[PDB]
Amino acid sequence: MAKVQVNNVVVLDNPSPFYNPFQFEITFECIEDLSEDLEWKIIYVGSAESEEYDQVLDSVLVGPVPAGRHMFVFQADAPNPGLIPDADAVGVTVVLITCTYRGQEFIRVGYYVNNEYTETELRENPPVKPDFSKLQRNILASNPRVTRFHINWEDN
Repeated sequence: MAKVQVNNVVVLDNPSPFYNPFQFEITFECIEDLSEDLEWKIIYVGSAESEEYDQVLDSVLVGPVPAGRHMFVFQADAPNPGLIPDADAVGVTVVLITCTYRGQEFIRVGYYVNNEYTETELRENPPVKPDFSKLQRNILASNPRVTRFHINWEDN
C-alpha cells in the first residue's frame, strides 16, 4: 500500500565544519503514483539536553510524485546555532528526515552527527561557549536509525 519506499539513503559532504550543509542523497522508489505532494523534511535535534529545541530546516516537496525510483539531493544549511545547547553542541546530535504524506509521516531517518572541534586543543578543553566555527560535523551515515511508521497512504 506504500506509495513511496526509500531504498538508498546516504549522507554526503560529511565530515566538514558545522557551517556545512545537510547534504543527503535520497533514493526513493515510488511504488504507486502520487496525487498529493510528498513533503520531505529535515527536522534536526536542537538540544539533546532538551529535545523540544528541535528545528526543521528545509522541506523538499514533489507535487506530484510519479511511480519510479527517484534519486534527489536534499540540502539544508546549518541549524539555528542559538538552539544548539552548550553541553550538547560539543557532542552528538541527530538529524531526522521525516516524510509527511497526507499529514502523516511514514518514515523518520535518524542520522547521528557527531560534533567535535577540529582544533585538537579545543577537543581537550571545550570552552564554556562552544565554537561552532571550529566544530566538525561527522555525520555517521553508517549508523542509520530507520524508524518507519505504518500509516494509511490510501485515504480510507
